[PDB]
Amino acid sequence: PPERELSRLRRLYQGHLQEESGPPPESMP
Amino acid sequence: KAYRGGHLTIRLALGGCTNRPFYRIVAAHNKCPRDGRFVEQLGSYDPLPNSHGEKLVALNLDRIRHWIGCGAHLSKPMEKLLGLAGFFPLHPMMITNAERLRRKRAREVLLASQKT
Amino acid sequence: VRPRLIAELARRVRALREQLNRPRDSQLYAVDYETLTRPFSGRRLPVRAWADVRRESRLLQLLGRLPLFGLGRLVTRKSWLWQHDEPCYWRLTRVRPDYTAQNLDHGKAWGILTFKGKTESEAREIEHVMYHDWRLVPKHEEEAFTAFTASVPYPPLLRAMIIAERQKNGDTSTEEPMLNVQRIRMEPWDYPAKQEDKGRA
Amino acid sequence: DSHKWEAREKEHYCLADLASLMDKTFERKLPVSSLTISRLIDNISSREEIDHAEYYLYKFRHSPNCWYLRNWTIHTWIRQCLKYDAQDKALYTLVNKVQYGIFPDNFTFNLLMDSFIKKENYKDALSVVFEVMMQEAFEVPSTQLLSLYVLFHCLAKKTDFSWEEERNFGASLLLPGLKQKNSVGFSSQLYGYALLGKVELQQGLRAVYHNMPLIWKPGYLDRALQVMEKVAASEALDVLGAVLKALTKLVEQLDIEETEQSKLPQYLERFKALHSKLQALGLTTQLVKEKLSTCEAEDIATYEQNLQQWHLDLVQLIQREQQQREQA
Repeated sequence: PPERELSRLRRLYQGHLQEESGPPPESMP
Repeated sequence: KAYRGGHLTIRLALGGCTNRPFYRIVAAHNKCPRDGRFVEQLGSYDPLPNSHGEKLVALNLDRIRHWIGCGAHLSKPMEKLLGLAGFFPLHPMMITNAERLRRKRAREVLLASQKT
Repeated sequence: VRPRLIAELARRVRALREQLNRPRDSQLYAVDYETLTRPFSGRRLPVRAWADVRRESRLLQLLGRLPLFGLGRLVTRKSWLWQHDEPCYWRLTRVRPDYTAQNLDHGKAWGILTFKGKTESEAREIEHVMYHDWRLVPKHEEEAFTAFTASVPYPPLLRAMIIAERQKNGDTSTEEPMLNVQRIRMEPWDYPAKQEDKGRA
Repeated sequence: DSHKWEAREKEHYCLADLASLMDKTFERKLPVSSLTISRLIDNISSREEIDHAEYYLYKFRHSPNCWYLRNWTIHTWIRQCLKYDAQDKALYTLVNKVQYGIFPDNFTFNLLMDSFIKKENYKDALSVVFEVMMQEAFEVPSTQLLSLYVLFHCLAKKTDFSWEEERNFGASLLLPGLKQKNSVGFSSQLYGYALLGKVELQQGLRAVYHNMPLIWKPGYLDRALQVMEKVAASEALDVLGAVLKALTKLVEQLDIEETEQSKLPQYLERFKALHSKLQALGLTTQLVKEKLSTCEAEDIATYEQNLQQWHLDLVQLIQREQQQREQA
């Protein structure tokens, strides 16, 4: 997403948040 | 039976013995139980891998275009199943847990890295 | 046939007691601000909506201090600020405020919706009238606050039917069948719905 | 501005014949008409009858007709308290503002504002100043009238002014900040935009929109740091506070737009490199004694026009009330 809406959810849940990564990878062995 | 504001749902049903699941999709009322009576019968879904490993599904997709054609609500696991085949597009929660396990295998590529 | 002389007369006496000694909004839309429950119901509000009741303000406790109860004024929901910078709001045409309520709020009203700039006629009732997610637009800076400016392919097995029906019926027609979006409307989950489709418990 | 109404459409002259009908129709839990409320209000000749109307307008405010509190029913009450006291119990409707709920946003506000200062009234003209500040007004030359008066107690009371009455100070100038006539009508906004901005970083952004009609965008120094250029395309309070914030709870803003405590170096030099243009192009309490006779041609023409719109009202409603006694 564009980074302003990514922060828009961060405006809502400031007491309940986890951290994350960006893309999921391509494959896994 | 007269059900106050009932709609029609295409649900799964249990018909196997203990530790042997066997699903079977049915067109029924919303508030009749899982094992209970249906309106009309549709194909079976076999969740157990048979000899030489297949997980079998039957779908008479002529009458589900008569029943979802007549406005039937769906069940979430069958909602995934037509996306796992291609009658519907794939469900978002099947996409996420595909990416989640990938991201749960993307924490495996640092647990494999920090030992060797 | 054995007629139910009791179970017939027992139905109006519920219909004349859900009509006579019904409690109004004033005794079920107050909120304890110290335990976060409700009077007469006890059922606590979810922890996602705690600050909006506790720290913000309602609609008609903001609208309890205006001439003609805001005969044409503008009102905005708290969420509508944080989700859409586009101007989403109501107008007003009528109010039916409560009278038992000390420090007046909780009443009834209806008016004209404009969703992110898209206006609509056919004045209907406001949603979330008892809810505490409300802010007022002041008439200094009132004009620039309201300032506003295809088809999908088939999933593959249903795609596999139509191409086979073409090969059955006579034409090759390697045109891809394209079902539309342009009749199906996409109103969001934040769209407030009509009120008298709901009933007050 | 007294004897314009007081030929008063003569009627019955009793109270005990009517004080036992309104509560009798209140205890039967029936609604009360908007005509039978006025006929006690015109019968005021005492202060004992003033608290009679406080026991009645309270119960009619909390009536199923929460509307139909007509504007002349306020105004025919405005006559009686200006007649008797205009000191304490005349105000005591306007302070609660919801158990009686008048809101007479007209020339009717100014008739108890000019009759204030005829006793010079320094205390009780602090309140209605603040209580028409919250209500929607100021399409009237009374924009001059409150601005003439807020700078009578800006010159009088001199403190930090409160936790929240500092916010009551600036909020009474910007809604009368509608003055394209003069540069001090624009140099009045620079007063209020300043000390509304002083509560931005001590007390919070929510402090400007508690109950009072102000908006939620976090820039009010920058609503002052843009319009003084428009005056410069055509103020000693902002000099203290802009260095004062640079001297020594729910978060609702975003992580990309900066919390504006970190723009104070760009708050000094954006202002201090701009005031020289007033020195390059080209005190307050005397400027409001210029407008007192310049404008204020005393708009009584729509007042007496409203008196004829109200003579359209009370005789036609009484024409209804006569029908519901003969058809029965």
